[PDB]
Amino acid sequence: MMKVLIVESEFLHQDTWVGNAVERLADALSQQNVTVIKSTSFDDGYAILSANEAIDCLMFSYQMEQPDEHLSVRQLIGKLHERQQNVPVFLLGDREKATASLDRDLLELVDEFAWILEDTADFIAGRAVAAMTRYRQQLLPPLFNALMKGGVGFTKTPSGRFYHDYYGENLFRSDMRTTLGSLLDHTGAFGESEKNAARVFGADRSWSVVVGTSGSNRTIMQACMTDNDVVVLDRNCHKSIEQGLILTGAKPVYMVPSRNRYGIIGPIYPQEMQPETLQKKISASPLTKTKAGQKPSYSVVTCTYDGVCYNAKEAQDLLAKTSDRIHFDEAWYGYARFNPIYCDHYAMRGEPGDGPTVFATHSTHKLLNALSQASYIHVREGRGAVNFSRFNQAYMMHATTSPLYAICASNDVAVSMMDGNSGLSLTQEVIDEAVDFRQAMARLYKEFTDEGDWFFKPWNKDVVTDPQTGKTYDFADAPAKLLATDQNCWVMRPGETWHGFKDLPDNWSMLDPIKVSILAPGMGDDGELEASGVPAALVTAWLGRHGIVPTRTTDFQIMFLFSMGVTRGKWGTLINTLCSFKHHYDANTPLAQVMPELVQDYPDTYANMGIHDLGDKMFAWLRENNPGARLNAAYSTLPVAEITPRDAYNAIVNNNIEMVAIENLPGRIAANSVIPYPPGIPMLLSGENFGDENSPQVGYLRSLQSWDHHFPGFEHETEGTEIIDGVYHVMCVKA
Amino acid sequence: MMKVLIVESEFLHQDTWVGNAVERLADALSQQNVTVIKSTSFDDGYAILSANEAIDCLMFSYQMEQPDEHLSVRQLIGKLHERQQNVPVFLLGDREKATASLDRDLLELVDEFAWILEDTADFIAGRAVAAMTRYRQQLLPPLFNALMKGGVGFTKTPSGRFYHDYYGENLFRSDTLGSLLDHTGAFGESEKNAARVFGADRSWSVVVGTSGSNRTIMQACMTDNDVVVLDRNCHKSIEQGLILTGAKPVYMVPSRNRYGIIGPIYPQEMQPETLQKKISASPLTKTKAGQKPSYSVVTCTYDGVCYNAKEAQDLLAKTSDRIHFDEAWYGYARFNPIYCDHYAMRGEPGDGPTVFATHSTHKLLNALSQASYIHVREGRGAVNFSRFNQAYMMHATTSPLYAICASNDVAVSMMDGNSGLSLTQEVIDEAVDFRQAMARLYKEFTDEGDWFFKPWNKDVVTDPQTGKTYDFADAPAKLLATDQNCWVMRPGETWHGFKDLPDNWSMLDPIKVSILAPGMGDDGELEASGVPAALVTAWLGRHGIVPTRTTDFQIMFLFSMGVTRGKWGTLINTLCSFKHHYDANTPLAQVMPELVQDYPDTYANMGIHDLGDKMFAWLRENNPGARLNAAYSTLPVAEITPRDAYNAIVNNNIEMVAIENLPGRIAANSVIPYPPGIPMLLSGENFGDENSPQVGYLRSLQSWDHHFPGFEHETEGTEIIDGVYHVMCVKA
Amino acid sequence: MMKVLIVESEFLHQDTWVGNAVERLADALSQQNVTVIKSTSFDDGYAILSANEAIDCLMFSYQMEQPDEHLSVRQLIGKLHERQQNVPVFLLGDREKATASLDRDLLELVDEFAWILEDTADFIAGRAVAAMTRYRQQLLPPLFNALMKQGGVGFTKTPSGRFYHDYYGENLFRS
Repeated sequence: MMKVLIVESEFLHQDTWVGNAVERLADALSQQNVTVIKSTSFDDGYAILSANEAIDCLMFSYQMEQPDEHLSVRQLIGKLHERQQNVPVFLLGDREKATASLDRDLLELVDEFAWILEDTADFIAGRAVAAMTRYRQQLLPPLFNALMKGGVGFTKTPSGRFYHDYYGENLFRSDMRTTLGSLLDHTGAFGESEKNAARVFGADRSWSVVVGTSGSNRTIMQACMTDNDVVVLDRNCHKSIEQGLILTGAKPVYMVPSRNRYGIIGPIYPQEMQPETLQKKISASPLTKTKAGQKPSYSVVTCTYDGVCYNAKEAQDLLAKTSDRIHFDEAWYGYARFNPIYCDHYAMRGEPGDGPTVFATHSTHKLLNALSQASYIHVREGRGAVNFSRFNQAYMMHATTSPLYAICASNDVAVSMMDGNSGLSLTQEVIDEAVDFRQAMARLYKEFTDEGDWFFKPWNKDVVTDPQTGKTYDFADAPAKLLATDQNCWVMRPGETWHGFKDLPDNWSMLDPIKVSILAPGMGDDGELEASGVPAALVTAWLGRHGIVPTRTTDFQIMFLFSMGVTRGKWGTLINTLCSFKHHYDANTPLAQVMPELVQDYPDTYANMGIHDLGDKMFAWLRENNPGARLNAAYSTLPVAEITPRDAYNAIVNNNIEMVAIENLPGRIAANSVIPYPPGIPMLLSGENFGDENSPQVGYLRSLQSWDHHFPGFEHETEGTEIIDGVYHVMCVKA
Repeated sequence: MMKVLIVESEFLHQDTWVGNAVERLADALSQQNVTVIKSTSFDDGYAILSANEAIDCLMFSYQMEQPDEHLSVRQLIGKLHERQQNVPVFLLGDREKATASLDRDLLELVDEFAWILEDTADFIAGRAVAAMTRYRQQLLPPLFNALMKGGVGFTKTPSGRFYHDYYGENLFRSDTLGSLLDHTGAFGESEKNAARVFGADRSWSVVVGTSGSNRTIMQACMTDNDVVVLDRNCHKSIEQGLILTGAKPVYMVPSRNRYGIIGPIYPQEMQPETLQKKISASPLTKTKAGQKPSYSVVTCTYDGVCYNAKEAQDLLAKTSDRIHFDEAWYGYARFNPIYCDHYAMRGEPGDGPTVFATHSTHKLLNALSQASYIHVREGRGAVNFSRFNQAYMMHATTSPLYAICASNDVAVSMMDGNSGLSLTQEVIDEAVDFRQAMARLYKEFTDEGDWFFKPWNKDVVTDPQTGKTYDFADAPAKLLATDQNCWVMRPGETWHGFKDLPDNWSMLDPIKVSILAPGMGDDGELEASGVPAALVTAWLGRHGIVPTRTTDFQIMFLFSMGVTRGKWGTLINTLCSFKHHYDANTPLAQVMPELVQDYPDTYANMGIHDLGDKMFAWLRENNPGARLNAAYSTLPVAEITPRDAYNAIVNNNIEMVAIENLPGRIAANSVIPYPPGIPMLLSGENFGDENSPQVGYLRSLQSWDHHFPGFEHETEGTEIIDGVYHVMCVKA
Repeated sequence: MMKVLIVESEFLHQDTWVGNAVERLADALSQQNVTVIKSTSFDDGYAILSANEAIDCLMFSYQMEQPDEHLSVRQLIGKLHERQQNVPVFLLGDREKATASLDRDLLELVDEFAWILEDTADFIAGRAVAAMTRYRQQLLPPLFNALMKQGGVGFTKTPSGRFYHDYYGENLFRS
């Protein structure tokens, strides 16, 4: 049903006959089954649109004398088109004045003229209904629009009827080609949607995927390499990127990213991407030795989970020297293109036209807000390009013959949301909120700090600079519009303490504002632990009881993910919970009260204790066992790659497999990848060797286990590891 | 909100004070926010339950004197528990009579006693509400139940809000409970439960369809060093596994019949000695001869041919320790006794060879698209959890959509217990009514010297109880919908048309209703005149009916659990209206306007009959049915592995070769023409000689396309360039 | 059933569009089966809380310019927490001004921020319902809370017993 917002100007209430004429009109619209929303000020109308009140037509009266009004009109209409881009705007005006004002500027604002003191109400109403109808027909994107033109089996059982009524009949009514087209064939509206997605996301062609970025990654890899090829891999890679290695059987070489003192993974340095460096890696590795000097057929780089953004323009030019195919796993980073703060720090920059072949991979569900399993493969065709016929064989490989339309439709509307003005407005809203939160957290931190007290501080720049004025601000004191706009407020520059990446070159990295990492006290700037501190594991647990589960957690880092799904002002809850923690920490309130579920489980360990007592005991273990250094030891230098991930997986199929305990891991080959959290990237991949008797990888695992035993209920998650009889085991190859 | 059906017995209306007491009760329930459905006869109550009125409690009055009533009660309660299995049944009765009758039989029927002329209405109401609450807690299956205890981002744009409101907030709202990939918590409980229901040792819930399921199984069962035994009639996804694994295939060739319908792989083809011969003969496997194959796959056919899976398994067990049945179109089989012994997961699990069963839950169990199950019976050469989950994760997604997994969970619940039998029986019953109705019409027309469509099924059946013999049309419906032998393909029988098919091997699925247009003689040669199915399929298409399968004379209609009762009448009504226009030869301008507008030169001043004759004439002349058999009777020579062939695509050793230059060339991708709709060539196989039957069959398919525009054959693995058939090939 | 007190600041009546936005919010809450109590002055809101009107959430608008208001806010919220100690307090405010004021003192008063001229009414309503739910779950003391999760029936069988039963109420026996 159709919806009209009428805004009566404040400047014409003086003239009561205008309001009467508007009422006659409002009446005429209601008579044609149109919902009318009356509004009595530009301020009120602005606020209604500032909420998300979806209208199909805006009407407004307009005196056209006061300049305060002229502006208020520009603001209102400007506001409408931020997210309601093509809503028809009717001017309810004076014929003489409007006529005289008529110029290009006015016609960009106003779509249609209705002279309200001089025309039949029913005629204007009719014109509006007509304009609202064209708006509606033009609104929806190709695929979802097509789908607007049977769940019966479920209704025959009670449990099935409950399910049916819960999820709704339309979800099933979206099942089946025939006029609409097929996904796998990429025809009809499915084809139109992809052609459209490519336009919006700045690609030559796009491939709609319904098996997630996992499926997308595997698909790209399938098209770009065989077992005869060498490939250059970001060590910080998705599980699915290893999966491709196993299916393809290609020969890998890894680029090792930097870390910092808080345990946060930083970027791969340019030195590591140099042709000469990669060629040395290739000749050194057992897997690639025999294929030295061969041109690698594929290259992959990951935005980091913690929000580190590469200068993709420079990164691409470095990798282009070595490989003709460069794949950026932009799973957490689909929005990048649609806000200028990320300028140059994503794959699909500007308009396509032609360089190397560049792939970009988005998980639409993650941060673009869409149905789970929704993903896109975006392609810029260049050197070593794979055409449709060839690539579609790789696509079909990892697809399903009957995909769920509801997911594909969610991909189509997600495109529409980033297209045009909506994209900028949505991305800006989330940045704005993340900034407000960061700033609020920084101000609290100074308040406590200044008073000789502790608190959590946000991980971001210490000091920023306004370019237009030259003026310098502490983060807390900065203007919000600066931080939410100026990219240089987030670029990681050399000599800066905050980011903590030793010898990071200039104009390479950048912090993503919406990936708000927060730091508990305990880690000194020098890299060694402070006198006392608050371990994050304890905070994460407290947050957990209050229905808040952070994305990442290191020893001192807690990362909160701001997305487009976040409502305005909700970050206040994060602060409120963080403050209530501090209060209980300072008070050392008994665990019986603050964490009852834990004491009930392990009474022997956490008996007659308080929340501060545990914090101190955890922080004590941290000093003694020194895990941060052990982490770096295990990741600084890669384990020796003895066989290919494929060969290692094939050992599983042939049953050359053995569950090896932690203490007998040295000298053994891992059958599956091993990924400890932290840092949450692979320590070992399939086919790599755990190493010496005094190995750092096995070492880091030992400390992780030691933590688990000392602090029950706070056990580390580790993929590739099965805990048997209270002991860490890993599936290994049989010697 | 809660819902009660009260059935006032017909035998107690005589006693008006009973009805008053029931009214007092109905009132008490309404006062506790309970929807009451009053019913005044066992017949009416039976009919309400015979519909699908979901109730949470049944109450009924009961005189307990007349035996006509005693039965009517058994029928009513029996009906309730068909699909509403655990609904609490309240007896609104007389204390003295009920007491005296009380035995085991009564207590199976009645769950709870309420003496209505002797008890406070509010107390009974309370007891009911309590019983309904306990019923509700027990109702839902593990995962979906757990999910009953945020789409906001979409609301910020108008196009997004429209999408959000259309699909509903709960779909997004579904994004302690456990993880799928870890197989923990309620996800784990659901799978353990699914295994129980479907008769497996363990089950794996899949969210990438049977394509993903098939690829997963194959990943766990073979490497490039292995030999594998493949049903030639296989899913595209089974070839995909071959390419990913790099294993060395050998194919089992199924039979066809005169109508072009794919029949079963004969036992002779599954014999160890036959398979060992195939292995030694093939270029891909020659070097691995005498090696024990690590995997074996057999497909229920699309057209409804069901294997005797017990016998088939025992034959394949001799050769391989892993046997995989692709039961994608066939998940229901287990839950109706008419399919007895003709599916993988027979009886209870306990231990033989390791057997896989693959279901597409969305296809015929009725569920969200992409829903699939891998069912496993662990035996010899079994793959344990740790090992298999690595193969599972290989073809999974890190964030799966809960709505799909939940649909898998409730789909299990629907086949579990009584509901499964009742649902499967409903669809069989409907399919039978349709088949019989179609057979009777055919006799009516035939007898009067006229033509019509006949159903593809047995000509004559036999009642075992009586010995008596019936023509299909004349048979009792109860017999056809129950007795398996009415569907078993036996030797010497004309109807099924599979030359030399052994006894007790195959069986026609009742719900896979194939229908036959006239034109094909029993002898295998074409008749004087006929009606080609392509023309009928088109007419059906215009009336919003798109058949699953279509050969030259076969049109197949798929009866499912989603089908409403009696809807087959529409199929007949449309088929009759076609016949009318065919006999009348009404102009194509009227009956098929879209076609004449598109290709006026070809279909000018023509009628529907005229086209039929022209199509049937082409059929006699070009003789495509024989050309089909030529191309499929003998397999093409396998020059390289599908993996090697796919790798040519990656390395760009690729060339789009036109139909005429195909001889001697290797196919880069599989080539699947419809009909028959199974692979003629797979990746890495050679099109063959200068006078090759495969390239031949393609030429005739192309010839048809050119002669009859708008009726073009669909062929996967083929690109039509400049009006010519091309296929992607390897570069010599 | 849940209960919200909304206090429209006296210092923002001058701006009529604020009151409209509050009305849109009040409407959204009512639609989610929440009893709304509107109040048009800090004095009135203070007086309602000064009585013993049991609410599950306090919302208020706030100009944040006059110091007379800053105090009136402190008094109101201070009053709430005298006996309604953990009731969640929503600030219906301006993003820019609130942000700039944000310190430890404010966060002791205000539990949650809702920017009313810039956010969907239904979202705020939802957040309130959520906050009111956690408040309710946290409210009652251990024993009495547990007790909220033959039954006085025997009494109903005699008239004198039914009278007694209805007088003292079913829950007394139910315990």
